[PDB]
Amino acid sequence: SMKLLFVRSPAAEAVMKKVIQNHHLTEKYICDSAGQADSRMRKVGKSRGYQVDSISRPVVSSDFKNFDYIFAMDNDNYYELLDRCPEQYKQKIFKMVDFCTTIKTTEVPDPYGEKGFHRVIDILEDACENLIIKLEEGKLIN
Repeated sequence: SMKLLFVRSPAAEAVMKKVIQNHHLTEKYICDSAGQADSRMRKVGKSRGYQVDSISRPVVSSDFKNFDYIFAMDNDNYYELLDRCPEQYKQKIFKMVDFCTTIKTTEVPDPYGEKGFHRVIDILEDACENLIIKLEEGKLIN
């Protein structure tokens, strides 16, 4: 199993799970998140086919060892993660939006209007669809 950790991130996990299930790769990929989900995000996500239901847990050190890839939703998580990450694992850490190909964004935005919840899911659909394509081709390179 390839293990993906998302660190807005309950939404990332839910979108990525659905994308994996669409390509029938559920046996090959497990998703998790870290560091009850927003009731509005749950409603909106559900209307677009995504089951947003993660118990919000914290990133711990063993996550850097246990997961194969770790995806930050914005730039500040990204450098925070790197600053925290053992040297040997630093290559596992990616920005989510680096997988976008049609939305021209530099971070996943924090949703504040209510179109804001849709915009987060739009960005995640694009990035997650491309991320699964890349994961299937081989090592993630960036």
